[PDB]
Amino acid sequence: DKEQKSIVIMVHIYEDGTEAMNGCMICLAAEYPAVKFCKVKSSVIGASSQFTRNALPALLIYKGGELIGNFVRVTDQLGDDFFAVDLEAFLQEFGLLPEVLTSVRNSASEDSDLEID
Amino acid sequence: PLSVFGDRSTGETIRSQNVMAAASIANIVKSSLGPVGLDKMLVDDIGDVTITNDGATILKLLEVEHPAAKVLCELADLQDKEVGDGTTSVVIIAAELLKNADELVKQKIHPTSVISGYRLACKEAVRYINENLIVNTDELGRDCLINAAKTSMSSKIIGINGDFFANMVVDAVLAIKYTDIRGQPRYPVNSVNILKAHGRSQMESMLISGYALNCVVGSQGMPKRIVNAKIACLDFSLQKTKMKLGVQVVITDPEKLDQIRQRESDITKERIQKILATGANVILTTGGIDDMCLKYFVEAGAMAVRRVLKRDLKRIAKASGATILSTLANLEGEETFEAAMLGQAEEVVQERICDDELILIKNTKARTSASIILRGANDFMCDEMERSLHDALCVVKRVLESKSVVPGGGAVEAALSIYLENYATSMGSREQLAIAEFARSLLVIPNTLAVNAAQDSTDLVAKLRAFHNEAQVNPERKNLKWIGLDLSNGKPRDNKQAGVFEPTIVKVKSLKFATEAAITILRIDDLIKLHP
Amino acid sequence: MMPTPVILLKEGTDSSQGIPQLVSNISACQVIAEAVRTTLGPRGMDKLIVDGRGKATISNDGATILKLLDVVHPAAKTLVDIAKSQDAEVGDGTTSVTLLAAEFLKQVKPYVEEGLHPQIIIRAFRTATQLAVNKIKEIAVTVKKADKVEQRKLLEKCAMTALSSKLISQQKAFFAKMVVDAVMMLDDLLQLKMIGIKKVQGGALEDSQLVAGVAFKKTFSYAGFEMQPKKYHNPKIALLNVELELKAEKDNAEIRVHTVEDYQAIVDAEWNILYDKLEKIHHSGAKVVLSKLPIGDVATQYFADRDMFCAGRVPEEDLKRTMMACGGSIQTSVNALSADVLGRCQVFEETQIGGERYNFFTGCPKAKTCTFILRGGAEQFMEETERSLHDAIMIVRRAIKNDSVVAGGGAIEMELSKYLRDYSRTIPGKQQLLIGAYAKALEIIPRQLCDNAGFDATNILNKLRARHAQGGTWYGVDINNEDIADNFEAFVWEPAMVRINALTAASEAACLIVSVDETIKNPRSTVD
Amino acid sequence: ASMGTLAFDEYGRPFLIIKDQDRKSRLMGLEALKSHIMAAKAVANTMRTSLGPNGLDKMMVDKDGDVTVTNDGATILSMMDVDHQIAKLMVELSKSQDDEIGDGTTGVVVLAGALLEEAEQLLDRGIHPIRIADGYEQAARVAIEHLDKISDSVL
Amino acid sequence: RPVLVLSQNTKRESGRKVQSGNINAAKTIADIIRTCLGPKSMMKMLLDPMGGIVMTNDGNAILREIQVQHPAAKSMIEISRTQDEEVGDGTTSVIILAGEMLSVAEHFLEQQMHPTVVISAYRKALDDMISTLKKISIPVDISDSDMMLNIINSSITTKAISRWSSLACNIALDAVKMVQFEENGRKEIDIKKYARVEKIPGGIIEDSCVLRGVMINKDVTHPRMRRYIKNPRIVLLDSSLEYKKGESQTDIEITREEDFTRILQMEEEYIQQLCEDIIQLKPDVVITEKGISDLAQHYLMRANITAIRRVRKTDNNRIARACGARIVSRPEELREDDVGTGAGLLEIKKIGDEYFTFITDCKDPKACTILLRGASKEILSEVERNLQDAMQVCRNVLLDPQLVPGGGASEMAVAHALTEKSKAMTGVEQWPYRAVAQALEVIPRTLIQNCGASTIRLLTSLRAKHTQENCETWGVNGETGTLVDMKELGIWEPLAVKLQTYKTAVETAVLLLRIDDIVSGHKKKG
Amino acid sequence: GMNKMVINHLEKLFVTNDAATILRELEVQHPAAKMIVMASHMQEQEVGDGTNFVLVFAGALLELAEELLRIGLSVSEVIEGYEIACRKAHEILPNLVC
Ligand SMILES: Nc1ncnc2c1ncn2[C@@H]1O[C@H](COP(=O)(O)OP(=O)(O)O)[C@@H](O)[C@H]1O
Ligand SMILES: Nc1ncnc2c1ncn2[C@@H]1O[C@H](COP(=O)(O)OP(=O)(O)O)[C@@H](O)[C@H]1O
Ligand SMILES: Nc1ncnc2c1ncn2[C@@H]1O[C@H](COP(=O)(O)OP(=O)(O)O)[C@@H](O)[C@H]1O
Ligand SMILES: [Mg+2]
Ligand SMILES: [Mg+2]
Ligand SMILES: [Mg+2]
Ligand SMILES: [Mg+2]
Ligand SMILES: [Mg+2]
Repeated sequence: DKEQKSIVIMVHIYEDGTEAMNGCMICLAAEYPAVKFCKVKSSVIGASSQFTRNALPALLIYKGGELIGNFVRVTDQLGDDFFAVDLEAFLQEFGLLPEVLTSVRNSASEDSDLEID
Repeated sequence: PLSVFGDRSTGETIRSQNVMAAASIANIVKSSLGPVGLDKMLVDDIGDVTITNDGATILKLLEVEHPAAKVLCELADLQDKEVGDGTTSVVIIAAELLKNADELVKQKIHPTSVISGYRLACKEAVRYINENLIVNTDELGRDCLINAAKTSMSSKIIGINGDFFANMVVDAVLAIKYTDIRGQPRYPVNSVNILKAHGRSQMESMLISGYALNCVVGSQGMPKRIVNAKIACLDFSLQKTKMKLGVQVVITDPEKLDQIRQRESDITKERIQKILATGANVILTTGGIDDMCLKYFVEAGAMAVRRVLKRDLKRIAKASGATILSTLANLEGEETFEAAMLGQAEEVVQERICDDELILIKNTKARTSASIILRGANDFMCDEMERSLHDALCVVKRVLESKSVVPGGGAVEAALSIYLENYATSMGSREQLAIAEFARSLLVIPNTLAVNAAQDSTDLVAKLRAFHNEAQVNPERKNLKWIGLDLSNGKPRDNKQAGVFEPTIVKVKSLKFATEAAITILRIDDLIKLHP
Repeated sequence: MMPTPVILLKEGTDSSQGIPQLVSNISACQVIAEAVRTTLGPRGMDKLIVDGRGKATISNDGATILKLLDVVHPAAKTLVDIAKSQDAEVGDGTTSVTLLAAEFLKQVKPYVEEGLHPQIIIRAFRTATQLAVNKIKEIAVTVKKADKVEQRKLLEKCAMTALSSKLISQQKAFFAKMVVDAVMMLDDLLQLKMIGIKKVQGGALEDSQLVAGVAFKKTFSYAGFEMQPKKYHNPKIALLNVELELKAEKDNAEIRVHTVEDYQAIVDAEWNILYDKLEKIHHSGAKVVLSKLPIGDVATQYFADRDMFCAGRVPEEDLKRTMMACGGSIQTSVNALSADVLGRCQVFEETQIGGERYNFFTGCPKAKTCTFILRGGAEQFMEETERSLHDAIMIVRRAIKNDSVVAGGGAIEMELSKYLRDYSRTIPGKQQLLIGAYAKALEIIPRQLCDNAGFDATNILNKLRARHAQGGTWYGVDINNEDIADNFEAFVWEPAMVRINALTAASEAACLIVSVDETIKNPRSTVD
Repeated sequence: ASMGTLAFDEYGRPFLIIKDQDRKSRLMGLEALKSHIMAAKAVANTMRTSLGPNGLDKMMVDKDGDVTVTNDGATILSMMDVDHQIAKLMVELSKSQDDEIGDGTTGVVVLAGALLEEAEQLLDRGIHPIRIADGYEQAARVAIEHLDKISDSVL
Repeated sequence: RPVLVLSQNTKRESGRKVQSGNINAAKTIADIIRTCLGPKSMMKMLLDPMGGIVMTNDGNAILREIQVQHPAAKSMIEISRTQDEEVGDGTTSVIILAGEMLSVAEHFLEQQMHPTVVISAYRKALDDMISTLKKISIPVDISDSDMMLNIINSSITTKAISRWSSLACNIALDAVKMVQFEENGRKEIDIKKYARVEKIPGGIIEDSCVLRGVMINKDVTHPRMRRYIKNPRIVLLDSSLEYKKGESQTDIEITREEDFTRILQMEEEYIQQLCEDIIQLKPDVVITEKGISDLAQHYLMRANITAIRRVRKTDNNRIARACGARIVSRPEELREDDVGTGAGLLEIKKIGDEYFTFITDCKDPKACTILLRGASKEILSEVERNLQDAMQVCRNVLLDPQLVPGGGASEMAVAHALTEKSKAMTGVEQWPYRAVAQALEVIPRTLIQNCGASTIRLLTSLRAKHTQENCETWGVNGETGTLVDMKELGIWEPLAVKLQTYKTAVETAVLLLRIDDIVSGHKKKG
Repeated sequence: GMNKMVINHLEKLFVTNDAATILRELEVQHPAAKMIVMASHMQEQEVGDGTNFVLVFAGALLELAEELLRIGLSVSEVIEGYEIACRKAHEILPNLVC
């Protein structure tokens, strides 16, 4: 319900190759800081048994409260051990994912500076 | 009978809940008061770690549900915004005042009488502070500022290194000093750009006699050091020209497309030529710079920095004498760039700081500016140093603006408690209890300091009260008004002589804000909580 | 703190240590004291508690209210325990002890929060309690004349003071006189089981009566009982523990016969055994027969034929009271029913009381027991009346043991607080604050009285303090006159031992609560 | 005005005092008095229609479906399935009147309801309920003495 | 329906438990990499969450792959990262030192001493530590290449690359020296940007070398391009060599028959004009970061010019430094100075099943490529990490020529000096001062433990030896477990590394001592 | 010493500063702590007082043994030294009788 409608937010439904896709998702998060990758268990949501038994890999993408992408059971069309770059290319082919380094930090009344006598 | 879709609390229940919430908020931060106080660690739900001693930051980061706790948190935030120091003392005093007022109410004293007594006590405390406990800083000199900074940086990660950090703070504040109309010396803090970078120890923190940018040159071909810098500050991007929404290119004769495309970039090229023709060496812009313009700057042997922060650019322009130009348009409908809009600096260098680089505009002319580069062991340490440094800068600004300071270490609190408990006998019949409770509540600060120091709080506060009572009764013992608490040895000590000062505005604002918050909470005797 | 794969204590163990847990314990004690706070004084109000089964208990007694509260807090249980102790040893003051202990803890809470060592507070409490008990014993008023009329008046005044806070306070003089009369007839030990208390539904409070003898409900009369006379003018009572009905001679007995003549002889022998027991009872001279064991229909008809009253299955305590009133002896064998083992009363009669039949044994001149017959509109009404009369009876018994009285209404506590403050003004100063806090906490009871009565507590407290400071020992709170008055002259009297026990128990509870620094809760086993 | 008092301490530590304190309810002082007076008023107003020669009957149905038509106040209140404690007190009062006298089991309920209804408006004006009870007792004594005075004997 | 002040998922703990937990977390973090210090250290295998394998013994590399929940462990990880970034060495040493100081601090906190006293004692101790380290330092002659090689050897003798010490030392020294730059009175090294390490699996590690130039994994655009040019004149570009749309919307309207063909022919002619502008400088190699059109390739081959397209910006900057060229975005503004002359040979050759572009004969180049050839990718990654450590140490020595004895000799010397200083304190903070001074003995202690010798006897002998007059350079032989004068063993460390390690450890201890309360569970509240 | 509020698995109150009772009413799960507890109980059975002394001495000995193991001593050496020191202390103790 929260957060801006102009930021693409995707969620993952999992149960305990989930580990490889989680690693790829972590790599994408490190590569796309503006995105807010997150995951949640199906049992927490309490989805249907068919989804639990035959739809374990879920790639759910939300954009402004509506489903712009509902990739479910991505085993067949993506694989089992493909790397993060493959997932990035697959997701960017559909135009869904968005298109220097400081020392550590710079950020910290409105009187900036005035030398006027 | 009410048929209101929600829960209702009335009478002693809601008052007790409000007081419990305020006391819980107080107890959250009571352990970070005074030099013997200790910091806290705040961990988010995503693992982010924050280590701080500042009360306002702790209360902002926490999640608060009860409305009275929200009131106290916003009270701390307001105290930080308006003063910058004492954000914990105000919360503690407000909670103690609320607790004592609630006890009075439970004693069947009407809350209006308690509120009137609190108002009278606050007014008399402010008057007594302004008339007896202030120390003029004219005859103390720079040592007063040094001691105030050291006192403000006690109980912080930079406490022991105060001998050096206070010098840094005082130098920066005096460097950013300016005078305004009607001859008021104004010190615009937040003009000191605080830069953080982990690595070498705290003692290697550098105070820049100029300005520091957290950004590097756009291209690797440009020189990274210019001696006689002619800084040009711009507020427009330097890239390929593109027509606006209302302008469209329609080609009917194909022979003109090449000329159109050439002019498209030649416009920016000629703008850069006009800018460079005046002798500019350093070019700073808030917008971006593409490749060809970067090459244009490279060939001329001049710096070019993109995506400069607007506030940083404004500070650089003010310090160096340059003026920000959002466009190259004069008053006769032409494109031009005179040398008068060029700032000057003694040196501009891209220094390396712990595997990272930043630009140091050193020794700007026509105005003195300062910046601080903080070096710490890790990111959390640097953040805490930045917070403590900001608190010290605010304290020094308050001391320089208003030239009155008061002794620290609970001396003001004890003197106020004695004076108020003596004064309460003079006016009213039911308000005297309220003023006595105000005086008792004012004693929470030295008690908390002694508790944090793991000393005998009862005996120490008794000795302090005896000293201040002797000072107030004997008219030849006025020298005892400065008797504060020496937390290191756990004994009373002349804090004014020992160099423990703080701005009078801190105490005045803390008292006023705490009294108003306690009054606001005290009026509540009924709660309706509608279900969502 | 680290997970530490192998852990020291059992998983789920909860531990709380330091100043915060002591502060929480004090707060819990205050919460407990608040639950019985408004039940103190003539203007006190009752509390209604409903259990899981739906039964409702209405009571003004502090001990009963605390018992019905299902406290689980380890520190809060101390207040309930000391209330039970006060009820057991004294019988009155159960509301005062909890308030005193909670006020002690509240007064010492600020000193605890600032790091004061608990041992200093404990020592100060011990010293203050010793001084207060000595002062109470010194200033308590006693009369060494042993005059019957004035001693009776003292008992009645103590009973009225102990009764002037309950729903029977409107008839407090009537019930006080009844209670004193009942207690004076107990012989040497003043056993509570010697004062029967019967509750009969219906009727006003003034209809309740005290029986100079014994009275109990009718117990499942058999057929032919209504043919017996129900009034005697000088009966002799046969107190028996005998089963008077046809039955097997023994549980393991077996009869083996091989002749019809022997069969008839056996049945006639059984009938002759029963008739011989009944004949012995009849020629014993008794007209009223009572037995613990059932009396059969055959025996009932036999006694009806001889114009006697019989009652089987009488409760053991009722037969004990009847024996102690009429002056007989309970007999398990009827072979030797001599004259001295037969009870005797002037008048026996069965009368209807509010839809129930009761047997009355009046006119006993040397009775050592009593019987309260209480009337009311609801069972909880009789229950609360019985509780109030129990409080009054305990107070009267204690006054009988020692007639040392102090004025009530908070006057004694004003005197104690003034004395303790005067003492605390003459000590170094570390104990001075704690003893002054003790003296200030001693003011809770009159302040609570004023709050319950709707007074202005501060003004009455100031007036009482000023009156006690400049002279005057028995000046306390006067509820009716909206002011203060000399309570000793107002006959607001209290046995000194009541306040002595109250102070001792409150001090012990406060010291025990303060002395605890850590709380450990092992996980529950067999939760079911 | 319910669920007891919930604090959970000012240090964040658990604060449990009474077992199942979160599942219990509590009413304090004047609100409890108002609720009890309202319950008694409802019971008395239900009973008052069956008073007098023109009083109408109540048709009571038990838990097994057996239905009883009656005018006796004690019989009606005995079979009534109430859960409010004050209603149970009123039922017990009617039963007590039946046991002691056998008649007037309906008059007691109506009289008590009227007394509590008047006590409500006395309480609204700031009078301690103990004072109301004392005044009621004094007036009851006066009324009883007057009844004795104006009584008449029969053969 | 519960009433709360804070959130129902906010947990707070405070008191002795928080301090004990933080110190235990630091101790456990130190124990993780305790055995990975010294010449006789052992490898560790780390399973990356993305399926990779990290096999190393570097402290920062090991700690960086560990995910921890206790925030004190996070602070320790940040400390290791800071030490690695600042100087590039001493991560394990600083972690172990922080753990030891925090253990001593826990010992003192078990008594009734407030943490502020311990912090003040620690800061005074750190000041004395810095003074002693500066005192016992020795100068280094920059021009002496043998001494630099010895320093780099002492730096890398504790890593897996120690089997080839001379080769790695020469590679690191040559790379650091040639990447060294000076312009406008400003001296810089910039190991991060230039001196790229390119690893190609296969071959032998003895064939690894540092090139006098740059090497990229690129091929000529067209097969007819020359793959071997003797003295090329490289011209670098930043823009594409193909027709591209303008920024403004530029819709056309064609009504004549020949306008379409005219537009296509003008595209042809624009590409030809750009190629002619490039050719006018007469270069031999053209390098650009973006695409090159086929027509551009044809026009460049007509002038016998080799063109490579789609190179990374960092690689192009490296080439510009190596061959002395300037990257130009607009071909019409090319100048003779921009043409890169100074590369002595350019050659495209096949390595394995790939083409690599070599510019490997530049005279006075300011950038270099380190070509690593090894058994596999993990071995090459470890070799690259070791080379990074060597180059960081070389840069530190070049910036600051101060040198300090290693093998625990400096630790024992500083400990003895501080212990002697503490004899005149006569205060309450003398005990933490002396204890944190003696905490420095963990480094010789862990060196001996890793060596496998008797820890107690060796430490006692070393402590007795350091009590003499001229014994500040007496360490422990980490490979033989014997006491040896370290001015003859040759193991020396830069003063900057030791200073950074000491400062970072002391401030980590101070920061973790400043803490007594922990709250967690609240949302970040953005 | 302060009293301790102890609640066992049967929710029975216990206020005491007696070490043996506190140990008995704590669900101790770590077996080494179990040995320490049973040594304390043996001390209580044999004498009747000094259980807290037993726990304090055992804890101090174990922490100092941990320190000795850290500095480089072996377990056997620490055990031998503790036994020798205990024998020396037992020899000394009769001379301290006042
Ligand atoms: N060196 C000192 N000696 C005694 N008291 C001090 C000293 N330094 C500060 N104090 C006192 O400690 C109190 C707490 O300050 P602190 O809590 O650090 O500021 P804030 O409330 O802004 O966090 C101040 O009121 C000050 O008077
Ligand atoms: N007539 C009276 N006037 C004033 N106070 C009274 C009077 N009668 C009793 N009290 C006070 O009421 C208190 C007893 O209240 P009660 O609840 O009946 O017993 P407990 O002692 O258990 O609270 C005594 O402390 C006494 O001072
Ligand atoms: N040949 C040697 N003999 C003894 N000690 C050595 C030898 N070589 C290096 N050392 C010591 O070992 C330490 C290097 O350990 P290392 O594994 O590099 O830790 P880090 O990676 O944290 O620097 C240095 O402090 C040095 O004094
Ligand atoms: Mg401050
Ligand atoms: Mg009583
Ligand atoms: Mg009738
Ligand atoms: Mg190393
Ligand atoms: Mg003992």
